[PDB]
Amino acid sequence: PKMGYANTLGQELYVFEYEKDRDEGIDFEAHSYMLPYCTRPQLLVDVRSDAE
Amino acid sequence: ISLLDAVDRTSRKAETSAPERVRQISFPMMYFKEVESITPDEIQGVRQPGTA
Repeated sequence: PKMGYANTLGQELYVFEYEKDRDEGIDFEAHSYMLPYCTRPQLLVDVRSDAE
Repeated sequence: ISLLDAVDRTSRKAETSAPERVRQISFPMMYFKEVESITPDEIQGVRQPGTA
């Protein structure tokens, strides 16, 4: 959600470097807007070593 | 200016004229300011009216 990034293809990581005021140091920001998913979850079988 | 007044030829009398008058004035002025802003929330995922 920064200026110039609206309605654009997102990427894995957004790295932003900002200089502090006067001369006090460096500011950093890292962003990630992601969600993994599976379209056939019925194939995600889990196994157990005990009896039913 | 005024209107001349008749006088005698031997009394030698006459009439004079008054001076002018000068003044000074000042003027203050008017000030108007307008402010605006642009934010990515106005562009992100918003349909253009009249378009599908």
